[PDB]
Amino acid sequence: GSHSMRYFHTSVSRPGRGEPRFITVGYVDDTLFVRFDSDAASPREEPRAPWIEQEGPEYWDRETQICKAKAQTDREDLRTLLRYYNQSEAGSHTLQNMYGCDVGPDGRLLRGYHQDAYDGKDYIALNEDLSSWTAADTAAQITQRKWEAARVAEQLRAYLEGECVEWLRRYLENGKETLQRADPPKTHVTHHPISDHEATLRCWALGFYPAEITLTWQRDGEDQTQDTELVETRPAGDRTFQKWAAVVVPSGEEQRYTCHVQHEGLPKPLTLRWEP
Amino acid sequence: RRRWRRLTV
Amino acid sequence: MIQRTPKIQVYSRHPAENGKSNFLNCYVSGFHPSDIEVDLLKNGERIEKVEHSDLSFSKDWSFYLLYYTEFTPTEKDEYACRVNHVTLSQPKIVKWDRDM
Repeated sequence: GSHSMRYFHTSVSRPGRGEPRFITVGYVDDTLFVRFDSDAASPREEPRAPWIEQEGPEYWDRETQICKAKAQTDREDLRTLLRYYNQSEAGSHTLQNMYGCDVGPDGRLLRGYHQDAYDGKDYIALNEDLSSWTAADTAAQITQRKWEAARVAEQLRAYLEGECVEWLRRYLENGKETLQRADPPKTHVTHHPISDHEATLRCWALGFYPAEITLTWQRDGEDQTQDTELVETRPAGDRTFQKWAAVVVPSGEEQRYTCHVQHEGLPKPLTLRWEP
Repeated sequence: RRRWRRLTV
Repeated sequence: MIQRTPKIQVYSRHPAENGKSNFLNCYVSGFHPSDIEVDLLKNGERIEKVEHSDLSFSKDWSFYLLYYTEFTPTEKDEYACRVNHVTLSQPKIVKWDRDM
């Protein structure tokens, strides 16, 4: 299958309440594996998956120094961005960075990413070519000129095509028991009377990994997208995810309705119905 | 593993 | 500055069975800015020592967090999640319903 690695970073300034808080996390696919929080006492990057724990002290030292450096760059960048947007020093602002790579079933690079946002909006992004930039506004154009002059994109390309892919391949092997296992949804349909005239049928998908899933209702083989309540996929807290889809049905018509479930972990897509 | 960010905005 | 109000779901890790230990989750997502206050409530009162995930965000930059605690559902006990955010004039309370 195809896989991804991402590092997410957020600094939030808090004028009059010390230096910004900095939090970064790393994921492979939908699995958190490392974390760093600047407000921890003597902060270190820490493992959050079993398969990364085997990395040696030199790995944790380098990671932690990278994280502390990123917090420091962010502090300077938050100051700079106040100037670029003609903002007062009184308010809290946010700086976000994501980077990483996608690989295919063969382990080859599919796409690399590096993008920044200020106050929840795009600032500057590396394009898919890993060679040119998209600046969101005239402020980010100042950054773009600075980063073009310094050949930043060339550095990112080298990381994203090389280490990002190589280390992701390493993690997928070391974590093969979990990262390369899809857990199918456990599914069932429940029935929730509204009145003597209608009831809700709710189709449940529980315990699945990764998070990607499709849940639909049909009535006599026709989709019911407009009349379906579909909740956002949500974490269970044990690596897995949950989702449900619900439709309101006239009393006595329940056997017309089928729920359809597609997920990577299932031997075959499911068709389920309410079973009194 | 991560990369170092080197350049400020 | 553009702000986005949290989506909120309150739910259990496993299907609820009265008298059986479980986890109560409140998942907040789709919000900006990141500062947010979340309580889990048992019969109206704040549950102590609730844990949460580390701040992360989606492709559109909006934030998400999971707050959670171990709990043993019963017939009578009422659970809820209370959320405050700058986008809200008063705190939002969402009741736990074992069928959602």
